[PDB]
Amino acid sequence: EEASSTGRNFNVEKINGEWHTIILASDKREKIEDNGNFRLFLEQIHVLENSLVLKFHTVRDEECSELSMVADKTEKAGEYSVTYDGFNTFTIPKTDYDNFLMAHLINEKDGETFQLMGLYGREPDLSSDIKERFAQLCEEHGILRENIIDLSNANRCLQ
Repeated sequence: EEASSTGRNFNVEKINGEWHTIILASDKREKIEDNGNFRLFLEQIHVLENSLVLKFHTVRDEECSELSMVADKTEKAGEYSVTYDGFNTFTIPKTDYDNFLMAHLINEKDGETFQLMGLYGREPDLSSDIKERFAQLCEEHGILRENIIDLSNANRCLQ
């Protein structure tokens, strides 16, 4: 089963649990490159009534640091907002709950705006068919293919 958070059949409770960052993409590549504030490895999603708790790890020189975020429902359906390196709003254009989840985020940091697309998997990797579907979605949002970073084999953190 597939659905979008903005759609009518979304079941947010179903995205609860462990996840992994598979691919990140942004129209501002630096944001997702080494040490970029958005090169975040998602590990867990806790579903609350009007919010989402996102648990990540950031990587700086083969060393992880746990980072938490609280995403609150905005006034738009299936949309969440969180303050982090600016003002962020995101939706989940597509997920099948038990395998992949695609998130689309828009960040505003007084002045400039940038888009981020994220592909997450219940397992540390996803099929090529899914990664391609994600790639096509990135393109529809104006994100160049060369700005899509596959972090599947990013065996980060193990100094």
